[PDB]
Amino acid sequence: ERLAGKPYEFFGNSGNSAKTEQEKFIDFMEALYFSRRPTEVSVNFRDYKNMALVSFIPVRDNNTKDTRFTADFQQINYSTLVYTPVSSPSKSVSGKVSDASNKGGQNPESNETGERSLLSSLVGG
Amino acid sequence: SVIVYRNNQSTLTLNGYTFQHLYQGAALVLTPVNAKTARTNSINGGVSISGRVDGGVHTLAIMVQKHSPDDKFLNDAKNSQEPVVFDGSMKRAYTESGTLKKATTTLETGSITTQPTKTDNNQDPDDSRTYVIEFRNSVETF
Repeated sequence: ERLAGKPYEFFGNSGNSAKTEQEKFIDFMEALYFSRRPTEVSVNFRDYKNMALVSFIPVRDNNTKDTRFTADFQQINYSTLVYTPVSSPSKSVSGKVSDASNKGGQNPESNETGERSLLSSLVGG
Repeated sequence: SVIVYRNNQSTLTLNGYTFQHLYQGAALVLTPVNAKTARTNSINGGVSISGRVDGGVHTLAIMVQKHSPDDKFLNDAKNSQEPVVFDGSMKRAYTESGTLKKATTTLETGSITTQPTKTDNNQDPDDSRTYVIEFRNSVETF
């Protein structure tokens, strides 16, 4: 989440001398694609902040060892519906200024995956 | 090698009628029209070699005299109501290292494709007719 926008320095330079540069491009692209997290993409004059990889087509002609790739991204634009005085706080206060979050209901009396018995310290008390 | 021909232009036979009248110059020009084996290159590096089915189809270009019976024969073939099939051979007699020898080029299943370009010039006449037949398969041997 600290490196949310930019996946490259999260995945990192491959660092192994065996993998050529096309290795690095393919494995980074697959990591970004399977990551299913939006990335930031820079066209000249703009570094758009939340692009989601929509389509990545690498092609390898039989007359050039390079890889010709077309990648369509789509921005994930999302605004704030609710009153938030603080735009983007630190992690140290991000939960602190959070408004009262809501989770749905559930029937704890009808759970099995954790139906631990009553603690021996409680049956008496 | 040491190759001495005779009868400078090769003897051409079609439909049992041997061309006794050829123009001076490029009388017979047997051009193969398509490449023999087409090949393809793979990503990894191998190559796929494959013979063209057009590998044999040749065009024999014939320069006959402007009205000599060879021109009459080829013109009659041109003017036929249905395309006439030619099946002949170019035979050339020659000697190699002093030994007499013959080179045979059989031409199979041809028809007149490009008709002659008839020109009658005053300053410098060009009394030639160039009939181009396109044989399905031409095989040379010797």
